[PDB]
Amino acid sequence: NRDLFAELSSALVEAKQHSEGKLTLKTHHVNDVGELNISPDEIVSIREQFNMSRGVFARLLHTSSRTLENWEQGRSVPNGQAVTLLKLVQRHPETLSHIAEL
Amino acid sequence: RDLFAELSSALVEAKQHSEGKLTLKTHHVNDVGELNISPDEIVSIREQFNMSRGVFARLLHTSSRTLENWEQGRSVPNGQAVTLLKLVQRHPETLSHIAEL
Amino acid sequence: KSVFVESTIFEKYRDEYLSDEEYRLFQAELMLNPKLGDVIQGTGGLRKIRVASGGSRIIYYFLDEKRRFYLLTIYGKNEMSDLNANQRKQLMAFMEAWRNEQ
Amino acid sequence: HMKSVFVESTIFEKYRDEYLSDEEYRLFQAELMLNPKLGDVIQGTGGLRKIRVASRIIYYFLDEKRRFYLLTIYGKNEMSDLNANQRKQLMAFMEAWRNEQS
Repeated sequence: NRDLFAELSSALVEAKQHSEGKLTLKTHHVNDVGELNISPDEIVSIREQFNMSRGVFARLLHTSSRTLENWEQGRSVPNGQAVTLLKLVQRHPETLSHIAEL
Repeated sequence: RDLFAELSSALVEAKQHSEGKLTLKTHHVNDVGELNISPDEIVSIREQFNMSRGVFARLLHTSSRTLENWEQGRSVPNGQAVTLLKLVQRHPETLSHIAEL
Repeated sequence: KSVFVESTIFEKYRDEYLSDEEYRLFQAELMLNPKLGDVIQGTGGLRKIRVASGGSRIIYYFLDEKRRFYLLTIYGKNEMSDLNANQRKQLMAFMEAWRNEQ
Repeated sequence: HMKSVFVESTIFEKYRDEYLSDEEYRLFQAELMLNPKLGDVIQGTGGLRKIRVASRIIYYFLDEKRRFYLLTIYGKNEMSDLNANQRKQLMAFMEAWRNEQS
């Protein structure tokens, strides 16, 4: 009831026509994040919206207060997973509780 | 409502509680401590989402080779790495949140 | 950035093989490695990739210039007819006739 | 794991709900846990500490073995500050603790 060659043929003439701009096909545009970036100001604001000191918040991120402060003043750049967690708790505040009870 | 009366009362209560002659309402609280994860738990996390080292490492914002070094036991991930991994483990939906970030 | 274009055939049969989650995942995988499916010899650039989970699934696609994936058809690991040599020849004929015009 | 224990006086016990919510209070326990010396000593009370957390001000005392006695809690301006007589009394009382812990 279903034949391969016919399908590939139909799909390839379809594809040809879409490349010519003579046809419209359902299309998914996808771009991947190359890298995430976060400013010191953003880190401060994130920490502040939870009403937390550098120490507590840094404990939650399993890093030293000194390190967090270094991110916040720009003397250091947090690593990839760090930025990921920070962005994560920025968008989804629920996750900081998850981290806490982990 | 006077302050000194309350301070005095609270302090003699405290003295007696230290002595053990009195019961007060008390909360035992402990820290988050440290986290650790085995390489096999890592590969199991990746295998449960049925994804390649490449994609997984992309979501974890790291190179495939680094992830391999973790999984093969050749390396230990940093703090935020282990945190993130544990997070994805206990709460799988997180992995989607990270995707749409 | 990359693009996924679906043929009407693929669009029709996609839901019955790939769920939206494993489909999104499939796109991610394919985005990291566009050549992941190996070329079928004599088809003039047609690629075939197997996807696992139960039974596996087979996706036929064609990788175009400017990083756009033409997704032709999709069906089960219980495989349809492996194409007759004549059919492969006709396919490569269409592919070359497409390529020469550029 | 560094464990800390918070002993509520009956005053603090009955008046806690009216001021601080469970969440704010949990946060308070964390903050005070990471920095035991967070509250600044009241002059002349010999080790009595006081902290302002925004539901504003809290009097507490720090014991050995990470034990915190929460004495009382109230708003910014509520009751009058302790005069030097009261301070002398409080310190004199505290010297029993300093002597017992020695």
